[PDB]
Amino acid sequence: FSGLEAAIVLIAFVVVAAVFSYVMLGAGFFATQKSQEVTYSGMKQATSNLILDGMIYGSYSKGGSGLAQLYFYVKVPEGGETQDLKYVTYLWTKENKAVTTLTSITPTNQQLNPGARVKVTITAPTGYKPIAGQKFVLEIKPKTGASTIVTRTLSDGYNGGVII
Amino acid sequence: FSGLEAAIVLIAFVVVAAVFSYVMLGAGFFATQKSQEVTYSGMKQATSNLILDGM
Amino acid sequence: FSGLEAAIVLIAFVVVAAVFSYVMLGAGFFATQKSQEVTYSGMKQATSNLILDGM
Repeated sequence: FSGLEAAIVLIAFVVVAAVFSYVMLGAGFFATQKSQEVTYSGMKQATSNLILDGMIYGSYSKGGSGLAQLYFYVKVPEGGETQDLKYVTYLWTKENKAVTTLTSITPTNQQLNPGARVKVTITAPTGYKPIAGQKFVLEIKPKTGASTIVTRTLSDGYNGGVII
Repeated sequence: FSGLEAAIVLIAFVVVAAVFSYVMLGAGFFATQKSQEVTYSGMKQATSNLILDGM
Repeated sequence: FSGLEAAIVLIAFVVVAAVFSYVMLGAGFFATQKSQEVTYSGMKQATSNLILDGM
């Protein structure tokens, strides 16, 4: 029995080790580099949150169907991540109707640096224009971020203007 | 079976550990340094309030 | 010295690995499935609260 053949095998033990070592490192870096991505996205998930800033105003018409335009400022926290309103979606409801997502918004295509604001203008779709005394909900859904909801009910009253 | 090859692997276990250790720390500092920023901004969000004074 | 015998052992290293692997998974699922139960009970502990209503 000669160690000459033991050498032949010793290569094989070493080689598969190096290959496993090679891949495990590659498997490992990817493990790490993946573990990093979820973390970066993880913080970005929380901090990318967008916010309704201050009162919700609206245009209203007596002879018209009701609340037509709606005005509310939307902002990003000073520590937040920048945003794209093109990808924000505004869900709308008039007095426990079904939902319809909302099409016509003035800032259709603009970005907000964190710690800035914009005047969003919603027009409710043909059937969903709320009238005095009818509550409506507006869910503001920024892409990658906590989604708000702002429910209001027009006082039965309200020829228009600020929604208290 | 020789531990000579076990060494070859032991490197690999250690190295990926050190790299993960390396990045996780970097991932971690950023986690922390991010966690700090939101806090600083968080207090700054509340305390930066401005007020109408008098009539 | 022949790797023929190394094979005989290589089985043994692999087998005890697979058995440990086998059990650790079983140990692990139970670990998880236990970790789930305490959580379910944990929320159920708080939310199962009962209240005196009115006078």
